[PDB]
Amino acid sequence: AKNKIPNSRLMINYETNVDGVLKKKELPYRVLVVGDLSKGRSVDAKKEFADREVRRVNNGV
Amino acid sequence: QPYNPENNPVQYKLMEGFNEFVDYDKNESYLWGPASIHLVKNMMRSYDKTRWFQYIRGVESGGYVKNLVACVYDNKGILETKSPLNVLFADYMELSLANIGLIPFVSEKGTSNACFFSVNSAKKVEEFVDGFDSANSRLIANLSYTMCISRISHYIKCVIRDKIGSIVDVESIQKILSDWISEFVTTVYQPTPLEMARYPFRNVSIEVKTIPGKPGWYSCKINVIPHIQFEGMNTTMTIDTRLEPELFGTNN
Repeated sequence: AKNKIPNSRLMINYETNVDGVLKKKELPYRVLVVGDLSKGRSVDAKKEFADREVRRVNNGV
Repeated sequence: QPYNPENNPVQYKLMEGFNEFVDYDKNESYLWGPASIHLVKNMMRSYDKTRWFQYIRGVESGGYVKNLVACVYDNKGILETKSPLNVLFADYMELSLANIGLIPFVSEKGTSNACFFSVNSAKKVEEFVDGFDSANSRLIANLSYTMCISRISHYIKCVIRDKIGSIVDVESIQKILSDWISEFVTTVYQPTPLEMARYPFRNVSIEVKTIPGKPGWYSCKINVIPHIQFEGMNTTMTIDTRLEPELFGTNN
């Protein structure tokens, strides 16, 4: 409440606020490969080059 | 306490059966008395024991007022006690009254007791920018000091009357008046409150000086700083984890 509690004679509060600059997780060294894989036969290959979402191979080939 | 047979029985006579005698009350209307009594009845106490009026505030120090006339009654339950005080002031009430210039007679719930936390006059407290000025008004509003400073007036216009005709000087009146009050000024603190409340004041100046024209007349000007009482405090707790870097520091 912004109205704030009425102050007593012995108001103890306990500060729990902490400032600081957040961390940054490392960057995985990405490796792009470009070659004719589908020969023009894939969902992302049949689409225009202006919109081809790059894959990731999170799982495996 | 109103009159019941099982509670506060009327002390009958040695044959006239009277102890079986009730009264008629319920909510809140059976005789009251102003807190001012116990307030003054503590100033008296704070005089026979100590000598000045520091001993009229707080629990450990002055106003405690032990053993009050509570009340109990059996409506349907089992003797539900009734707090001795008119009103059960909370904590911030004790303070939020002191600023209005009032003296709250706060009670300890169930304990059947009380205590005067604040003893302020009706004088405005002001605020001011300059710190000194702000502190002045805080001590002047405080009744307990004006009780003490008053006791110096009862010394001057009372005792110095004896040497009204004696030949005295600027340096002699500063002696008689100071040599007295000197036994009541200290800086060191004594164990326990009572053993220290013997000393109300902290330090005093007494600069008297003769005036032109009137040869046998003078004009004093004292100034007393009383031992400032506790009044409250804020507190911020926190887990620093920077105090002992030997446990959280990089180097390990």
